[PDB]
Amino acid sequence: MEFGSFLVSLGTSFVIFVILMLLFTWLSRKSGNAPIYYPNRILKGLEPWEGTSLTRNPFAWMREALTSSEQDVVNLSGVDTAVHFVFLSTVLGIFACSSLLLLPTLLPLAATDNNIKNTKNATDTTSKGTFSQLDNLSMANITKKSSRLWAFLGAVYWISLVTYFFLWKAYKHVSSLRAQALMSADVKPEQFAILVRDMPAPPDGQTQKEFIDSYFREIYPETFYRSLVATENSKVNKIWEKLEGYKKKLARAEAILAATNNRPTNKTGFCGLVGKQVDSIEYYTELINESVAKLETEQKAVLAEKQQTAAVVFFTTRVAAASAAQSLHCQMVDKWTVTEAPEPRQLLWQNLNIKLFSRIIRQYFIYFFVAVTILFYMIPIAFVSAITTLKNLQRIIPFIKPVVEITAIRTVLESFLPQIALIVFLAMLPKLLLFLSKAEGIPSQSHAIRAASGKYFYFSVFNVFIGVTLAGTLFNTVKDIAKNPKLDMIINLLATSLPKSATFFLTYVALKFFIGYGLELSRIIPLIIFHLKKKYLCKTEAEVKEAWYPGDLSYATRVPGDMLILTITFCYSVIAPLILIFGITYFGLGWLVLRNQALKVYVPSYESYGRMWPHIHQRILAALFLFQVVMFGYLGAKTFFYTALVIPLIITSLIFGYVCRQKFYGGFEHTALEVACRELKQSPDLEEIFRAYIPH
Amino acid sequence: MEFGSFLVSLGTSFVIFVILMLLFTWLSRKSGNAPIYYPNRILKGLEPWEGTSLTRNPFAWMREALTSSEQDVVNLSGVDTAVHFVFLSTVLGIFACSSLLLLPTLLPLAATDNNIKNTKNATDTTSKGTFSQLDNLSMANITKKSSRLWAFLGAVYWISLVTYFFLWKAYKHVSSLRAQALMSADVKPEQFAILVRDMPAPPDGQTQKEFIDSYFREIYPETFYRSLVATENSKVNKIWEKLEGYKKKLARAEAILAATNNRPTNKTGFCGLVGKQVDSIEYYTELINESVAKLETEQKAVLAEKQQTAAVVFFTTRVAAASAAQSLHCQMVDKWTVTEAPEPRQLLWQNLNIKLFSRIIRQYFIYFFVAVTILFYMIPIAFVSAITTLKNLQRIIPFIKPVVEITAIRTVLESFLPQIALIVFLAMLPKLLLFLSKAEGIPSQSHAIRAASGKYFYFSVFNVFIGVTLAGTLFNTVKDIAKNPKLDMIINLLATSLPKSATFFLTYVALKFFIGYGLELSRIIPLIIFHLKKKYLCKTEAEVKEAWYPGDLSYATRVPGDMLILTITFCYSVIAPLILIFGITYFGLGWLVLRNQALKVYVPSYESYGRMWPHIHQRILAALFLFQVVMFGYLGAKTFFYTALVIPLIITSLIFGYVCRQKFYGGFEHTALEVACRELKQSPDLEEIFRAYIPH
Repeated sequence: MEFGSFLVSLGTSFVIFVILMLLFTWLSRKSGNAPIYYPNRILKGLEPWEGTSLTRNPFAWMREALTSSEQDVVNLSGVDTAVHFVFLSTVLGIFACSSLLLLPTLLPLAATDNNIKNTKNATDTTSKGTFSQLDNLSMANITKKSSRLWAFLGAVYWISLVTYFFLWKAYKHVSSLRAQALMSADVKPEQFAILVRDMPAPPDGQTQKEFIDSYFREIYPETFYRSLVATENSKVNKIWEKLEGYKKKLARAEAILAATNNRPTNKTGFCGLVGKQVDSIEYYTELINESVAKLETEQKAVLAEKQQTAAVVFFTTRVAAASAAQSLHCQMVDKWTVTEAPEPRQLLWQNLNIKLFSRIIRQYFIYFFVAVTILFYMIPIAFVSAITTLKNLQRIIPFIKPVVEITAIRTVLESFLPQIALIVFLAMLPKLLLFLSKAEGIPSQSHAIRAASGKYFYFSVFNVFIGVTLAGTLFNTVKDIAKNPKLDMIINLLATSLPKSATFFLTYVALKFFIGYGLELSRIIPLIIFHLKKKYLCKTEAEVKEAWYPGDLSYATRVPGDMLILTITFCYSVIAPLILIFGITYFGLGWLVLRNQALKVYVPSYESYGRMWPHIHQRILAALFLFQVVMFGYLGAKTFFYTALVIPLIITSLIFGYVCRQKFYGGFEHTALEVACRELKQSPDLEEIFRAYIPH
Repeated sequence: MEFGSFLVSLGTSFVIFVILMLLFTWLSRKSGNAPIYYPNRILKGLEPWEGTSLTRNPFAWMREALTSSEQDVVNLSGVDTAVHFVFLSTVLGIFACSSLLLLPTLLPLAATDNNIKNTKNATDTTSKGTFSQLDNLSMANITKKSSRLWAFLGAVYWISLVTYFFLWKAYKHVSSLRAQALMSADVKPEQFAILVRDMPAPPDGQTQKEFIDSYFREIYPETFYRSLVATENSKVNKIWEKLEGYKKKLARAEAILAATNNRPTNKTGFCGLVGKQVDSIEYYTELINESVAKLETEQKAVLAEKQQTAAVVFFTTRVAAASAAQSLHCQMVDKWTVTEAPEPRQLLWQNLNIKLFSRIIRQYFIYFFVAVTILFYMIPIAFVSAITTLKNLQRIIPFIKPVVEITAIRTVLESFLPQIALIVFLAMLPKLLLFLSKAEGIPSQSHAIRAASGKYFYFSVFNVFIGVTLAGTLFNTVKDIAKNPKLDMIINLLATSLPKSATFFLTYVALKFFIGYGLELSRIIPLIIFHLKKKYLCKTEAEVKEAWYPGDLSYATRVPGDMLILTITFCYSVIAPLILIFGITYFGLGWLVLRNQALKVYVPSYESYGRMWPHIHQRILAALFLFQVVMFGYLGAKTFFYTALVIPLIITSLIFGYVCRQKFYGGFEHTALEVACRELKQSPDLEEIFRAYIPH
């Protein structure tokens, strides 16, 4: 990317960000847009902003978000969003300290050296002004065999040290948060249950429930209570949601009749557009009653001769249900596979009744398909990186000469199109990845979400970083590789290649934090949909919650994006140490914006008690792995022996991973028998702990 | 190795084997050598051989060893030696089926081809008759780009299939054996105890025992019984064994006095050789009584202000002690690390009181030291492989010309010296490896033994195979690599190199099974030591057991050797498919000999209930990994594209490892809550379950 395209993209993103901030500052203090700007404070009866009269100083949302403790977030949102905020805080601290040391000593060294302007004379491009004024401040203006590479090696060394320190402190802190939240938890149904799964069939005349009982009733006498057999109820769920659909439609028809004093009309055809006309109220009433009768018959008939191989088993104490979830129940780890029962809000009832070979086959095939689509998205990654360097792509396939003649078209294409394409592809990714993760037999929503995050991290790393960087290198160097000496191909490739991808990543990250956080704070897209789904034909009856329900923070899409930006900022923290500023800005603005949203907008849908965060630590340290490796390659592709001194860094990163896994990881999987025994329950009902898991 | 040296080594080994078999056949049926040939049947009051009169047909030890069921071995020896026998049986079956298919179709193909005699004319050694008549029956007589390589690829494919099938069947069978042995076990002290380890210190006025209690007394009320704090008692053990030494010495003095009616005399100096003379009985008596008083004082004073951080905690039920060993007890996996308590015969009381960072540091440093000594034994591996090819080592360092002129000296050196050196080094290995394994903080003898076996497997694989093979290649090819084309260096190296190491391995394996099993059945070394420690000055008093106690099967030295021979036989099952015969003979003779020894000689010292065998399966499949890789390299160093078709074999070997780990491994670590609940105890004493763990 040239300097003109970079400046145009920055200007457009900043202008849009300012416009959206002005829209947010105006709309958010209007009483009309209270359901859409303070949904987490109006769904809880909490007086959206403070009680006094005309107030709400434009910059008041920054005073309540910057002065909110981490206990306020846990109390108001949950210990699962405070984990997101400690993730953001520790990434921001890593990049802040790294910038503080890196930038004042690595930017002058790159700027004052002259490898560029000495590689345009030796290679004699004549002219090919590909290098921009922004590429001088990168590890491509550094000459071969230079003492400044010592400062760059010290820089990667210090980034590794800072990352280790902050990861250790964060992982201690998250362990403390989880231990505090678990110890003070109330009586919840998921603390008394286990997920018995992969059970055999009764080889006699005996129902599955009678087999689950008299089996745990002999292992756990006087401490085992009941069991829900995971009955296959797909069609039951379908019929019940269809019944609920006609219940809501009849409520809408009644509201319309009350409003207009006239009987509404309905069409019996598809989607009520083309078909025979019938009265809404009578048809909906009779269809509702027939559906009620048919649903009752189906619910009665669910218990059938077919045998289901999954269950939820409830114990009378927290200790028994916590100890009898980490134990082995049969001397064949196939049968009676027992884990902690997820929340009733988190069970994937469809993913139960899947045996061990089935799960393993599904996992392997899904992983193979993920690799295949890794390649299939590596193709459009090549397209995007090709579009970024549009001027250098005039020499290849010179058919594009007529369009790339005038600066305006080339500038707008370079500054907008690749980012939009990358956003489109990486936005189609999350839904497919979450669907694939749920298809492995994973029995909880949190585990499925974090597995989708892991698959998206594989996508991010390989496709985004490696594909975009390598494609930038090739489209920037292949046509200039006419001679093939190994002494000249390496330096030409490296120097004239990598910081170009670095600059494109600056542009992409700036686009992300500016326009994304503008669209998130201003919230116009959910505000345009609202006030339009309300005043037009939709939203006839009250049904207040359904129209403006905020929803989850969507860690299946948020954390993958934050971690992609993390990976990028670890990419060019040393190669082009201007990504550090953009990463700091991204994560600081993310802190501010997401703090405002979590305090006031988003409401969580499940509580994993910070279980996600070890995955985050694993992936951050995986980025550190990858880019200690990248520094290993680069320092050495500059043809001087700084390669050796990074091997201890890679080895100590692996050792740090093992040590952190050994010292804190095991406390995240389970709840200890200290938060379970001495939590001093108050004689739990055990009856609404049961049937809090029942789907109906 | 030439053919003459190979024949001389085989003849010497077979002659020694026949001599030792004749000695065994004569000595073992003499009533005098009953304690030394039937110790596992005289220590149990079992009438060493059958009750009748003059009998014991020379070939009767083969009728009782070939017609002994696997339940007889479990009843008489244990379910831990039946695991060794299923290991031997499955390796023998793998190699038997592989020979059955391999040999009739791979030996004629190698014999009828003429790559050799076409590589001595192209390279024009003139003359360098390095190739022996035994190298024609190997994958070095196969020409480049030949259709016989298709049969060789099918051969490695079929070996992989047979190994997968036999590993699956064996691992099912061992799971069944363990489930049968655990379910029928009696009341043992290790089923009611857990090993609480890595505990904090009481930060107040409170003893460690009072801290262990009132902690598990709140997690486990009415199901927790007592706790042994792992008091540091090194000097207590030293003083007690010193007291026992003088007790035995006084018993010996009393026996001598009774025998000769004279008072024995003792020297107060070092080892009683030089020093002042004193009466034995009076001095030993007064020293015994002072030691008794001092031991009582020390035992009283053991409980001190210093705080010990390990314990053994006893529960009142098998279920509680089995469920409260897989659970997490504190929400910090540092503190209160709990595992299943090993047997009282298996606890390493010194390795307790070691915290998590200490254990991790010790593990990492010990692994680094193991790699360092891997290299330091790679040096003598090079020496051994250099001595094997003595004739080719005349061209290098030609100073050895005078000694290598006459066939006799060269033949005897080649046929004896390398094998003796390899045996000496690989025999010094086990003690060091077992000492290192115990220094990692491992709390049981079985785990330490199997960790030493793993380290020895690393030694075996890397040093023995890779070092010996590569050194044979280099000493056989470096002086003949005058030109450096890649088209000719590869084929020369491969073909004229690998089967030489193969032949040396034939010789080594033959030496092993012949002379080792002759010395094991004949048992002359323990029989020369006996009958000499008895009739000479030693063994004055009765003390029958101490003189001829057979001891454990020593899996720390046996299984590593069997697995080294396993690795070798997987080496040259295809490259030189004559190793298959030697491996079959080794493992069949091992079956017979070790069956006779386990039925009649060796008595186990601990019972791990087949816990070792997953390590064996892991290592067998690791050999399959390594040599699917070796076939991948070799088929392709023959310069035709059979490389690709082995990648699915490597991938499916990894997948098979994961699947076997998933389906059976978890049942070996713990005892299920089916063999613990419904085992129907009979009101265990719980008092001799306690203090069965007390060292004194």
